[PDB]
Amino acid sequence: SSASVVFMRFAPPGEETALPPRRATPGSVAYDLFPSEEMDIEPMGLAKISTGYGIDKFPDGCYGQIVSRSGMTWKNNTSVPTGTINVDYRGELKVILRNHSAEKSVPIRKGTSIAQLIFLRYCDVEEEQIVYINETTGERTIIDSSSK
Amino acid sequence: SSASVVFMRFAPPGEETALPPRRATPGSVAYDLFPSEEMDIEPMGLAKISTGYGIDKFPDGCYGQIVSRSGMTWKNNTSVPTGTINVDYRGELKVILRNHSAEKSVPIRKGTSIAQLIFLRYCDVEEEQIVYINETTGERTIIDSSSKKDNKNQAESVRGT
Amino acid sequence: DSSASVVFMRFAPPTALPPRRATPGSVAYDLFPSEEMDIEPMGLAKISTGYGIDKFPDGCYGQIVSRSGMTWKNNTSVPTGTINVDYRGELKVILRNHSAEKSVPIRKGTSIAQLIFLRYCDVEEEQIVYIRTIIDSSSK
Ligand SMILES: O=c1ccn([C@H]2C[C@H](O)[C@@H](COP(=O)(O)OP(=O)(O)OP(=O)(O)O)O2)c(=O)[nH]1
Ligand SMILES: O=c1ccn([C@H]2C[C@H](O)[C@@H](COP(=O)(O)OP(=O)(O)OP(=O)(O)O)O2)c(=O)[nH]1
Ligand SMILES: O=c1ccn([C@H]2C[C@H](O)[C@@H](COP(=O)(O)OP(=O)(O)OP(=O)(O)O)O2)c(=O)[nH]1
Ligand SMILES: [Mg+2]
Ligand SMILES: [Mg+2]
Ligand SMILES: [Mg+2]
Repeated sequence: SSASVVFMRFAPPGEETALPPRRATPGSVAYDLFPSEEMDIEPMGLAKISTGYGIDKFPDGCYGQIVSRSGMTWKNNTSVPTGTINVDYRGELKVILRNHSAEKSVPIRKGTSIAQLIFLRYCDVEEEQIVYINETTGERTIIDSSSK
Repeated sequence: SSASVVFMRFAPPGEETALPPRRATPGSVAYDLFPSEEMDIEPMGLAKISTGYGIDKFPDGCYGQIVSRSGMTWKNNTSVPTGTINVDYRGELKVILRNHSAEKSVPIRKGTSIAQLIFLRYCDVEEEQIVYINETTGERTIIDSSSKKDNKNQAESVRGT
Repeated sequence: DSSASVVFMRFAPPTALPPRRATPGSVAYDLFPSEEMDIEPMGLAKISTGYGIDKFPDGCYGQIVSRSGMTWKNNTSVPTGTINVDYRGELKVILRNHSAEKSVPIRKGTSIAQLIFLRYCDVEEEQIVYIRTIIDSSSK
């Protein structure tokens, strides 16, 4: 399971839903995410968009980070201001998309990806300590310690 | 001690400070960060908020990236527009939080977390080259090459301006 | 071997200062502009850096992120920055000005963003399931 992922589709197999997460090319590092439903994000608006899928299984030692796509950012003057997917998350992935235009609305459409998902390697910390370091003497005082 | 972290609290053990960085659940990838000071971020404002802690020791091969939390982003219409913590940083972690509301202020309160810190794996590059590639012929020219210093040579340091 | 090595490609013949880490503990390469401009209030700029990535370190891709100073001092953000490992073009920094009144001066001597080589998983096996019914399965 070092390089495998399992996405969970929230809609029943007979029902119409979002296009599945897909990497555009063999060198694409992220899966393009698509909306389940259409909308127009008003100027200066912030939208929480359902993608139709969750992550059932993550690659070993990775989590999912939703980041913006260059096209959506540049062409539509947007950003994706958050996107950290915890490895115990059993829900549907939502894309949070901000419109930075004071005048133009952002069209959200079924066939156009709105953001992309990267499987980043992170450290799942096993031992943590909080210390106070005395700047004059160099003395270290352990405040708290915890083992996961 | 490859999957271990040490946070340094800047306030002496007898003084009131921020709640320590803490992961909310066993599957939470990031440590929730708390403020050591209170304020109200004006509409369209940007704040640099002290957390009360630094990182004394990072997990092997990782650095710290401060990123936004979904709740703070969505409920308070904010973003965390920067957050790269270098592995030689000995200072206090500060959260840079932007308010995107044109009308409402964002309340920053002790005990309410404002961002989260992830220990991401990165490549500490040891060898680098700069090349020029001719688009018509395909010929390559090496412009520069550098190997990251590894305490082989020492020299007296000289003051700047 | 190529586990901790990078090759940058300069587009100008033997226009911008090269990507450079400020200190031994700096995790990212500061990127510099190959052109000057003033980003109008609430503007969004796509700034050329003068360099591409010819070779990435093994198992890494390039992520362009904001620098703290540029963000705080100039009220900016870097709202996108994912560099695919098959990208043969010049790196562009997308920089947003969040000020309603002040412009952001972009000048060749000042770094505008920074590039981190992050470790990621290049997925080899993927499945779509309905919760279990396998909907689709694909091997890269
Ligand atoms: O763009 C995003 C970000 C997060 N999430 C989901 C998955 C993630 O595991 C969960 C919580 O994210 P985070 O830890 O950033 O938010 P929080 O404010 O701590 O959430 P809560 O206290 O509701 O858990 O929300 C999304 O679907 N989309
Ligand atoms: O959200 C953030 C980002 C950075 N930092 C600290 C730790 C980091 O190591 C240092 C420098 O960050 P960066 O390299 O992004 O900033 P810079 O503009 O290059 O800073 P400087 O030249 O002042 O070091 O600032 C924070 O506390 N919070
Ligand atoms: O800040 C950025 C982001 C991206 N890129 C380049 C390199 C990257 O490989 C390419 C595509 O980025 P992304 O996949 O985010 O954008 P897209 O809208 O999906 O474009 P494409 O259709 O090429 O994948 O654009 C930049 O130069 N600067
Ligand atoms: Mg793409
Ligand atoms: Mg959380
Ligand atoms: Mg720096």
